[PDB]
Amino acid sequence: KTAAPVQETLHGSQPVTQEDG
Amino acid sequence: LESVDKSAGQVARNTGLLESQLSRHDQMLSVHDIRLADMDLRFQVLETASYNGVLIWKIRDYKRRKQEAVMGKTLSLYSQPFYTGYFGYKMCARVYLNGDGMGKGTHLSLFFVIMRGEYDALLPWPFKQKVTLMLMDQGSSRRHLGDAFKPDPNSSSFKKPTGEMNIASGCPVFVAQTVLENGTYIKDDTIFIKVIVDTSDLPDP
Repeated sequence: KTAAPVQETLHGSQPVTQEDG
Repeated sequence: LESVDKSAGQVARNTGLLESQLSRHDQMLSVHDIRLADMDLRFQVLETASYNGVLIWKIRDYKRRKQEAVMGKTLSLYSQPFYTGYFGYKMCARVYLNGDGMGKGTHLSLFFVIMRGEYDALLPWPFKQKVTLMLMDQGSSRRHLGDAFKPDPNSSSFKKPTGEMNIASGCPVFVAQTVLENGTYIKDDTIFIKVIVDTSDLPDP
């Protein structure tokens, strides 16, 4: 009975932007 | 003279001796310097680590650190780790003033981290503590923008750390950059963020 927030994705190695959808 | 001229030249086969030694020092002085310089950060860090379930990270050189997320090069910044005490959760804090993802360049994102710090082991897992994320203004009372949120233990950012740091878990949406800079939140060109880990009702000795 807490709260449902956001987590994240997980880094890689190549070029790209900090995303998690 | 050219056979024993090298005898006098043997004294020249000495240059390389002084030389080769000196090398051993520029090495050290460097290694030391990188270390001295290193001891600085750690000493500038040990001085600023909260020990009572709360954080106040002071950010300056602002118009310098915005043009890093805006012109992509130094996106996120972090605070200092702040523990519940001396031997516990190493909760760090990272700032995406310009933003990351669903609040990138249209908002200022700020999240709450949790780190792996020795005493993770003995301390209750997974993280299950309230975490109020607010923005401190230099001016008068100025409303403290920000909120908390209860940890959903199933969140992959509240596990018992296994690697240097965790999965961020804050709000990509915080204060519309058009409000942050539409105030005094950046006095003397500096901002402040207050973190609050609602330890309140927790088992005590």
